[PDB]
Amino acid sequence: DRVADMIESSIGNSVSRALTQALPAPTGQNTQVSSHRLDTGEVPALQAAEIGASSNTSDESMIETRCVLNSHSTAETTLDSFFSRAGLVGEIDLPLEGTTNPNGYANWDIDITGYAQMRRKVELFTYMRFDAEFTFVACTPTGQVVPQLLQYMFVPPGAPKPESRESLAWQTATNPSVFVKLTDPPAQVSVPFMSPASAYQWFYDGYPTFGEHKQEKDLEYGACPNNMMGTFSVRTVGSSKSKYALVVRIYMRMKHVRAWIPRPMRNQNYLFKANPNYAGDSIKPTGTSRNAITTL
Amino acid sequence: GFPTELKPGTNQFLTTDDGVSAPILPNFHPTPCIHIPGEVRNLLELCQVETILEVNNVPTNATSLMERLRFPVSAQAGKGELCAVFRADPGRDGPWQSTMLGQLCGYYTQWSGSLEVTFMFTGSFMATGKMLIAYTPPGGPLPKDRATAMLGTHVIWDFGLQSSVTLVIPWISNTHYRAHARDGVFDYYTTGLVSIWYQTNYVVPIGAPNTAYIIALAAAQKNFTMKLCKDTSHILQTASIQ
Amino acid sequence: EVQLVQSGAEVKKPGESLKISCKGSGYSFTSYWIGWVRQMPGKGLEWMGIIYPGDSDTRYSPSFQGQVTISADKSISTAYLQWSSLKASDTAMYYCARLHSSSWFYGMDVWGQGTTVTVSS
Amino acid sequence: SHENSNSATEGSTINYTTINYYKDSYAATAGKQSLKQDPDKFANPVKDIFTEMAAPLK
Amino acid sequence: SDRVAQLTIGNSTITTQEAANIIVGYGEWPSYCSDDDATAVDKPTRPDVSVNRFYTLDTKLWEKSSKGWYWKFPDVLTETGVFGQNAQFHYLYRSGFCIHVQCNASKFHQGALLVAILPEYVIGTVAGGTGTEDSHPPYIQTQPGADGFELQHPYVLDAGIPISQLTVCPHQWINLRTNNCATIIVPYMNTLPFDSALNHCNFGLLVVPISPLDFDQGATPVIPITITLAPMCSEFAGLRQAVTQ
Amino acid sequence: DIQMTQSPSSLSASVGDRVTITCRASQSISSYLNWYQQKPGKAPKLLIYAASSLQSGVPSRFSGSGSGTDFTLTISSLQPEDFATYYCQQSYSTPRTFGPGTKVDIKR
Ligand SMILES: CCCCCCCCCCCCC/C=C/[C@H](O)[C@H](N)CO
Repeated sequence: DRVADMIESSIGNSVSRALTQALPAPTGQNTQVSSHRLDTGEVPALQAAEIGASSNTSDESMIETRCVLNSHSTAETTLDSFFSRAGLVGEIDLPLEGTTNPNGYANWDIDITGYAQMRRKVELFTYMRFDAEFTFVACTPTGQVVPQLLQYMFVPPGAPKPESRESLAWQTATNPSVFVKLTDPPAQVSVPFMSPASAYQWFYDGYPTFGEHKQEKDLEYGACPNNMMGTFSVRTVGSSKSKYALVVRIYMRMKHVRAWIPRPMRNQNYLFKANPNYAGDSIKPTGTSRNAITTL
Repeated sequence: GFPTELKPGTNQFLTTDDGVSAPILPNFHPTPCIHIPGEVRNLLELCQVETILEVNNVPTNATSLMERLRFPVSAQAGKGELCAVFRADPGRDGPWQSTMLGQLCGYYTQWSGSLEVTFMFTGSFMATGKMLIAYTPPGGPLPKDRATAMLGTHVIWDFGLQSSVTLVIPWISNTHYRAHARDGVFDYYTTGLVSIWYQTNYVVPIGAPNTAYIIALAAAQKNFTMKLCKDTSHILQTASIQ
Repeated sequence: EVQLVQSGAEVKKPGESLKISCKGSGYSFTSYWIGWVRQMPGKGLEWMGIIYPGDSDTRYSPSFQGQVTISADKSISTAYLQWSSLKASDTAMYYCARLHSSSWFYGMDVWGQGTTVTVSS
Repeated sequence: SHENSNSATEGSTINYTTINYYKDSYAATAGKQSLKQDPDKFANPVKDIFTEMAAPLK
Repeated sequence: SDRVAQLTIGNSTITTQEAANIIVGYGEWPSYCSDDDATAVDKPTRPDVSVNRFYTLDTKLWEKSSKGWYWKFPDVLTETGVFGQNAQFHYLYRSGFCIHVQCNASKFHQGALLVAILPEYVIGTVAGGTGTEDSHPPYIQTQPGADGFELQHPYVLDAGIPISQLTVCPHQWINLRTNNCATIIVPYMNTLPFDSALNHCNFGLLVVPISPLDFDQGATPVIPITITLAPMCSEFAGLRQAVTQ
Repeated sequence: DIQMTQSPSSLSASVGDRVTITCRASQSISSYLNWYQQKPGKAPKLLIYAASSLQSGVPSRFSGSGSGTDFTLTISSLQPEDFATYYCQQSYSTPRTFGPGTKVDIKR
């Protein structure tokens, strides 16, 4: 490193040069006494939205305000105050005589985008890193509590998924498993952040693999293997068919949450799991409408 | 054999319960977190960002949903005409549903603090005009003329090198918090009205369009807070996700 | 619905005084100009004047100023086309209109039924 | 105390006061998050900052 | 002191006299990957001068009925210059961008363009119109390259999300009466320290006319919109044969 | 006073035809020409305002153009209900003169 351009080079400057700093805001900002302004040159009211920034105008500069000591707390708008609430993420049906899961076992690909509420909440951000608390509530379709023994198994990507109610995978030598009774309280476990990346991304603008992207393999667009945490397998523990039809509801409660890249919230009805598709002939305005702009 | 006595609330599953659950992966360590731009610590950070306020929510057909994002301003007779009107309730169905603040308020029951609406004039450089943007506190009906609207809070906006103005809707409320207003008993929580009138006129020389558009952008001030999180009702799902 | 209803068919004599009324319903009244249009039998439309009821402000056509008086009672929301001395050349259809809500430069956007005035001896 | 530090919030500028009964740190309670806000990251991300009284485009 | 600006990088300069400001996305300047955040052990190549420069993309024509367009990054530059060659020859890429959208008109034209950067801009299909077929967008629609793609439903951004909230992301407005250019400096956004420039698009640049273009007969009817962009703090790793996709 | 004129004084066409009438103003009203349609024994009906803006509730086949002193109304496909008298007025000045009128009749 002898030439002057290398000595005064900024190449390799790995430090993050951030123009902002997070400050403690435990409560709403207080208000200051302000009187009339009769002057020239300075116009707090006038802005320039072309710059792409929000208005820095305040009450004090627009009206005559009074000293208000605002002790309102900001603690309920944190990410954990907003995501540490269990919500229905999955439902699995083990009917006695049907077509969905008639053999007393079911495999559910772990995906929290099957239900509108939790999906719309999580998709407010592009990237999320969090631990989870999964609660399993099992009961008959009518809601009765019956004396049945169920096995829940987590099958990470690459482990042998059970093909039947008596497959070898149920030996769960290394796959974490929970044996529960329907008469017991709902099962509850905590899962760590298990992505190969630094965060779960609900949106992946790309293709998982290389090669030609023809019309056939278009369903792989948006598929992120970093979010494919594996499978959840539920079976009735027994060699014989169970006596009762069953339904297992999976509720997820995020905790230790971190989020990046807030994005516009969905205003169209979801159509398919893990897919931003929308009905093109049913596009609706975000809110309600009115006959005229001068009548309310 | 330590004596205990389990109390009511045993075995109940409360969805908003902060407790300790059994880990499934012992000795597991997550992938280390790299620095990612745009981390969010509080939702209020997103409430202070201005998002388009759809005052012109007349159109409904999908072919002209973009006309909903701005409202017209033209040359008038110089009679203090009314340009536009809307409600200042951020968590209420109307123009505010299109804003980020409006959608985040759907997830909370009560809100407090001052709002801000920035109006940007997107006409030609050679066009001039003065507007009167008036906030009418609760109780006062829709002003019938500019003289009545002038009695409430207001700002006179002059088009110029600064294309935008900010009407700050101050927190004028009897309660420390306001629930989301709606028709009926909860109209008690109404925030007021916002009316845009012509102050002098929309003037323009020969060779420039006779009409321009104003774009509204709503946000919350730094004294704004939300409370009592809940499930939103702005959008409801049908034809369950497949 | 926004609408304008006029007095009705009127028959008079050449030299009396007439006052054709027109009431607007479905909208405000002290916010929009109204104005009147004359159509002689077999002829086209002829602009007479415009009245802004709130703070009554009347603009007249030069060919009609001094022959008719346009007024407006905002209390009842009714415009008037008072005549002082009818002439034989006043036989025509008179329409009360309402200028465009978006701007008074955008023409007469609402129209009444029309009143047929016939003055003859 | 003496347990695995394998939570999702480890290695961050946030404060947590949680409760745990296992050796895994991600099994702990959510606890409290420090109330630090950075509105200007999204609201005023301009390279040249301007003041309220100052007209933004001069 | 704020409307005139000169963006100089590499062997390229952009002077603008009707500018507004520089928006630094999320208040973070582009930087190189740190040793702690680094995953790959091979030494990355930093060709900065030959790749960190302003490339001018295609030119769109703003009309009175234009719906808007979107480009995908770094998909636009995958075939342009030394940056494109490095992207094709290397498996892992990392960089921020300085995007400059240019649209000059007279002082009698009026209109407003919203220029925004949406990270992870996944394109949604109309699902057969009625919302029954799980259709997916084609490769040209998801990676339109330097030419870009025109929005079919700008209100929902072809993804089911409102345009009204698109200001939540780093953005600017080209208001013809105020400014004729918009400059956004966006850092490298991704869950990974490095990624492929041929499979994943870090973000999408959306240019949408919110206030329609308008002028009078006799004025120039051609209003071009030009997209220039400069990679910044570019790093490449995983050198092998050149691959286009 | 601004004098308005219309041309042709009266034209004829059949269904599906492309009708076009011109309105000329003495002065230079910028774009404040209004086109009204009136049928026999009926009140005038505003078709076009601002010389180009289509009034709500009007079929798309009507198109207005022009500015200054020359304006044009065009019917892309003439329909049976489009056989009426079309007037152009200027709203720029006072008095707001109406055009002499152009009558469209079925041709044979
Ligand atoms: C004993 C049974 C334990 C069950 C273990 C479940 C593992 C939970 C892993 C975290 C789940 C992450 C949420 C999924 C992400 C998204 O839905 C998609 N994969 C990406 O769009």
